[PDB]
Amino acid sequence: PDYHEDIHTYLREMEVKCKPKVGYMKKQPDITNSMRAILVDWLVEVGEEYKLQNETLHLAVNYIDRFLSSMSVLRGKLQLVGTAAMLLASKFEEIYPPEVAEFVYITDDTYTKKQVLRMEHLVLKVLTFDLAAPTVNQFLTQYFLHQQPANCKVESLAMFLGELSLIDADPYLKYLPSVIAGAAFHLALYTVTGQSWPESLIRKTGYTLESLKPCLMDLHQTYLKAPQHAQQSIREKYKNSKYHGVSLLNPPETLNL
Amino acid sequence: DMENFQKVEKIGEGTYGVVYKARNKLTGEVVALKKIRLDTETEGVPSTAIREISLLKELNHPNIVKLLDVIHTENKLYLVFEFLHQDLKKFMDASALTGIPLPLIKSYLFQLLQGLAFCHSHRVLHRDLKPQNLLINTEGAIKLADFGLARAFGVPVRTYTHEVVTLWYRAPEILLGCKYYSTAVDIWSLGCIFAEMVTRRALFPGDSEIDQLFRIFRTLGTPDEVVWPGVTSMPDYKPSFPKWARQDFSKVVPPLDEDGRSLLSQMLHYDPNKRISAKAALAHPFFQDVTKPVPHLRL
Ligand SMILES: CNC(=O)c1nn(C)c2c1ccc1cnc(NC3CCN(S(C)(=O)=O)CC3)nc12
Repeated sequence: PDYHEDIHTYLREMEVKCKPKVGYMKKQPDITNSMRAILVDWLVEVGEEYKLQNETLHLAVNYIDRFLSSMSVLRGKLQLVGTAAMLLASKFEEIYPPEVAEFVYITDDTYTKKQVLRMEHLVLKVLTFDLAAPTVNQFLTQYFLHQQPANCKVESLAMFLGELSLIDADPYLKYLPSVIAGAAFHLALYTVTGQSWPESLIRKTGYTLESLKPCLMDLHQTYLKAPQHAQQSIREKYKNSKYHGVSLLNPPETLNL
Repeated sequence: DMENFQKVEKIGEGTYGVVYKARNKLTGEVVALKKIRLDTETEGVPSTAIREISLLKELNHPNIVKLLDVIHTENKLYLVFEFLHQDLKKFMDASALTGIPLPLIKSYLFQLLQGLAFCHSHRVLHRDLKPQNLLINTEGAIKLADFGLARAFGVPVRTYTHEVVTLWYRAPEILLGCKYYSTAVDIWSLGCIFAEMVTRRALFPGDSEIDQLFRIFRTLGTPDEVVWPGVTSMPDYKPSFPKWARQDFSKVVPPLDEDGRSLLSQMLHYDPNKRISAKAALAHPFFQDVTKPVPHLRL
């Protein structure tokens, strides 16, 4: 709009504050990056079953990561956390969220309605009701306006890469949303059209191909290996025709950096 | 903790719950205490509360009601707000005889645009701007309240298949059924409230979606592809719409000078892309001489 720049600046401010402890997992006695990846991959499925927005998925992971940043959680309860996170993200983001009953259903009656609402209370307390966090998604949406010709395969592919980034706390927990979005938008744009991170976005964000390079190196690595990843729900989702089957596209053999 | 408030009187009721005026027994502070009852087995914390709380504590501003505290017990959720004396609906009603002084209208519309410009710059749509959701104190201040319908739009906000904004203040784009909200629908509402303060009467008191659309058409003229590129392609637009002509604005709002009319016509612009922004409205000449009168409030 007329606030496009005011909001980007504010998102950039906020993403630094709504940031989770990059090393929380080492301090966590009983769970594991692999358990978390299994969890996030499950949340993607749930999102497909109940037809939730991508933004909801991103917010939920933000919530889970901030929450695990200050609370020890055992294996058997990690899914209860993730379920309450998804529920909260839905209330915040969806036009109307599934009711609690439906989140208890897809945990397979491992947990109770009562437990999930109890956990909702606790997550709200721990996050002090601060739910409007910036996400890769929000930054990708800003960046998309700066396509001279808008290209739908590029948008889907960028979304795909951003979402893959949610699976692996290492490395991505150490990058900011605006930066991951940068790498994701460049890599997608380069893969589909051959174009590169555009000048206008350099001006908008102050990010240069040079500064994205580290995150861009990781994202390319992830992209190349995605078919070998134990977690496959994102690749499956992104062969849908609503995403132009982009996850079947071949990743570039080399960037040109 | 909840022991330290004394309830003084009910000041609000709704689907949402109740609001009491209350007194902090220890500090003496006077507060507006909203009580929500929780469904502890099948609902949890309601979505409007999730959104009101988390958005409202990002928006610290003098023209946006201040959320002072949240108390979350087993079954009750309390929101503690700053207390204001009166909403703008009851003041507009109390002032139907004498009218609201133009100096005061300018003050309020200046303030409201400040609170609104602040929301939009922090990617928040209010989406329910209407007279009784705006609050006034005795020192001449007015603040945006009731953010139950507010949304963050860092990602675009999709339009409720079954509408949202109370009908009289609802914007053409929504009635014609566009896919997304924008900041412009908040401006529209504010234009209507503006006019309504000037004329003592609701600008577009429609009886139904379609009657609303037409009352608008009869005052602003029926939009075509020149005045609004794309109207004729919108889902709920029909080519079988009667062509009305644009009413002259000195008849629509007489009491206004050349500046007041200019601003209002920019807030009521058909194409949302062209409808004046709140940041820009504040730069308008109309506000060059603005001041801060104090209302005479009949409590
Ligand atoms: C969802 N609802 C809300 O969020 C809400 N509803 N009300 C009535 C108020 C809200 C928020 C803080 C408030 C702070 N002060 C006041 N004061 C009252 C409003 C105006 N009048 S009145 C009825 O005489 O015009 C009495 C005092 N009301 C507040």
